[PDB]
Amino acid sequence: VRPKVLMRLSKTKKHVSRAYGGSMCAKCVRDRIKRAFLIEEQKIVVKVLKAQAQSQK
Amino acid sequence: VVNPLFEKRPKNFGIGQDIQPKRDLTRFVKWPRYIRLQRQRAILYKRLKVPPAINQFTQVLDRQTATQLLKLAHKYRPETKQEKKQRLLARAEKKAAKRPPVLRAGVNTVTTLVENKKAQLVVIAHDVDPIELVVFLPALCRKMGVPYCILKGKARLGRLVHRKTCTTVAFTQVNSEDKGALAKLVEAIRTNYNDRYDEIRRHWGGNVLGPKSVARIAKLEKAKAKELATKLG
Amino acid sequence: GAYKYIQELWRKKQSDVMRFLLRVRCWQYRQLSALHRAPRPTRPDKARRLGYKAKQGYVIYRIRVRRG
Amino acid sequence: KIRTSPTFRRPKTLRLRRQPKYPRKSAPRRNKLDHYAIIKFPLTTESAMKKIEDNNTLVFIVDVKANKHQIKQAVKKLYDIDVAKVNTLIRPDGEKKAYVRLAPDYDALDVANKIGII
Amino acid sequence: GRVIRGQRKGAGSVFRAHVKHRKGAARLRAVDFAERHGYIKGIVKDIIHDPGRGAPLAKVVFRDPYRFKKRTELFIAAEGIHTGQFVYCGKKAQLNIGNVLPVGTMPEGTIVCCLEEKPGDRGKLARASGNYATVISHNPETKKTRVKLPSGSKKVISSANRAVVGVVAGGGRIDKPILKAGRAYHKYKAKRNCWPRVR
RNA sequence: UGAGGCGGGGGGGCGAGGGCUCUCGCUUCUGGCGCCAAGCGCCCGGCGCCGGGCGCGACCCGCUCCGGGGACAGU
RNA sequence: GAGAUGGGCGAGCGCCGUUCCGAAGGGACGGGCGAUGGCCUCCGUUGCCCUCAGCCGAUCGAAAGGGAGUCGGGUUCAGA
Repeated sequence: VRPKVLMRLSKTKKHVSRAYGGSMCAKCVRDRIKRAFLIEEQKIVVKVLKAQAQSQK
Repeated sequence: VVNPLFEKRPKNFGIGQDIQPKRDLTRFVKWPRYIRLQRQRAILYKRLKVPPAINQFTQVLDRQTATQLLKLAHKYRPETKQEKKQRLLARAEKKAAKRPPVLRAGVNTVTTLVENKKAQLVVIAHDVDPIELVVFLPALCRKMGVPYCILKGKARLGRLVHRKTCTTVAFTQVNSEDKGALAKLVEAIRTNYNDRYDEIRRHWGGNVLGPKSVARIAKLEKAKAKELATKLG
Repeated sequence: GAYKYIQELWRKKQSDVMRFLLRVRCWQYRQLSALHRAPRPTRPDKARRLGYKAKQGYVIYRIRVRRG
Repeated sequence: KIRTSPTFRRPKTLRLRRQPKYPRKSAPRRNKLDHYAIIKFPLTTESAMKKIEDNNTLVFIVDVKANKHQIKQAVKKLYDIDVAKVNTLIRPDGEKKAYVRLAPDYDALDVANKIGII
Repeated sequence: GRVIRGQRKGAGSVFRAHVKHRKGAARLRAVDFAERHGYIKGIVKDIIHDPGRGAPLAKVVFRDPYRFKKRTELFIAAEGIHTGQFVYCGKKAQLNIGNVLPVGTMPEGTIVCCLEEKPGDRGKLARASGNYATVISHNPETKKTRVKLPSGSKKVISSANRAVVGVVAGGGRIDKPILKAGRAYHKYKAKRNCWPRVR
């Protein structure tokens, strides 16, 4: 519907009950969930291998 | 006892790692059009070779003797509009049924009586906008044998009278008790200004480079001198 | 007074004291606007000779005019 | 005193109010658009009378610088009726014609006689 | 007596550029603290087409380290860049295609494009369709660099000015022969009124 | 360029022969996220209860906003 | 596209130019303070102090560009 009509129609017609609902497509929302977790997990793998480096050096 | 929920969360402000906090930025502020003009005029008072007849206005009298001289000058303040009014009602009441020595403000009062040699001490302001209005006067009282001292700021010198600014104040005569109070000052002042006239003439002012250039030229003076030292052995 | 002492100084424009101080204001005015107000005369001896009386009602404007 | 932004914003100076020693003009000018100047005269048209029986309205010739709100209060306070709506138009000759639909509990056919038009 | 056609073009008002559908100023990112000392990471959002430029444009998007806001620039694309490719920006960045860095940190003979001719002017040199510049020789004393330009003219320039790596996309455009006068007409109708040339 | 960290002097990690020479003050596989101080210490105000501040965090010093030309372009 | 201000130029009417050599926001958020009203309740309103701000250039420019929201029946010598 036309964007000036968006004042008329209520909240439930203008989004979907979800994180990023109404602003992002779910197919690339789960791909944002998968992306956000794997990166922070791999980021922890960075710290652990940097914990052995200065003990032997 | 302590809540274990309190987690320490430091922030690594590394390059491309975290947003910068609101630190100081006073050295990179785009200053107004009038302030940027206002500051680099002090730079040009250090860059160029300042001629010594106006370089003699950074060669100013110290802290503690400025206290006593104004204390000596806090006793000869001029009659105000009230102290004239309370003077004139005192002379008009004696009409029905000599002046003490007071100061002289302004150059037009001073430069006359120095030519008549009536002055015993001259007080000078150093930061007049047309510096040409004062520049002759130190080189004049040297030829008139009148002791002169320069004071930093015209406003604190401007409060001897109840006006804004005063360029020159004269001590023409004093009270009987205020004789040894100045005779030690002239003996401490003329050993800075009048008898040391010749040495001020050969001391130009400014001729200073920048701390980003004296860091540059000296660093090549340090890299060259550290070469030639080990060339002998 | 001291005005005559200032009078013969301003006739010494080639001297080093004037050659400096002239180039300061010339640099200073060149960073300003083309038409603006000065609070007090920078050249007071030439002011009163031309009729300037220092009182309320006398306002002076310092401008820059293109050479050539 | 630490500057956060490198662009220096002009300080928000205090401003005073207008506390004049004297009013610029002497007296408040009389409004020349009072209740009588707005209502010049009604009409006598063979097409205006047919407008009165059917639609229950009144026709007028109103001053050109008036608005629909001022027409609604002018009829309301000079002939003492209440108004449902007012429809204006500007005639070719220049003055502003106004159809005045009154409150539906009144009959303008009677009120045409108190203002005289028949 | 009359004003010649070549004289009228300096006045403009007809021969001025047709700048309606053009995207914007195809510049480099400006210099700053992060680009001066380290490197900064970027994201190429999309590759748009600028009318009147036979070379394409790319929408690179940055993350400012001073205020929480998302910055977008218009880089001149290097052939090989794809959407979603972390392009790096700074002096501490490495050497691959679509990765801008000051010349003095690079080794010799490197093919680059979209080059500056002064430090920090957001690039001027070698930014047509499919041209490049080659770093001929550095000079660690006084920080100077000899660089070749796509005309055959070798140029001395400083070491702080920077350039993306790789050729500009759309190389070899002039190999296609425009055959009918309309394609040239439709070419120059996106730049300026200059196409029908009268001998 | 919204003029956002310029230059010295200090603080530590990479390294051979307890300072000295210096690299360096932290970010690279990936279409995610990042502002509106945690933490820590120390003052003050009020009925153990709620609410303010200073300094660290986030060195210090400075005079030219960074740069590039330059007594030559230019007028 | 047109066209003010700052600025620049011009003997001068003026012209230049529209982010460019500019202190270009008269805005709020909450907080503290001081006050005012209607059941000075609670909220509304004004003043000071503290804190916040990327805007981007005054303005004009379309009765075919953009632009929420009305239709059926009946009515006049002429209006829907």
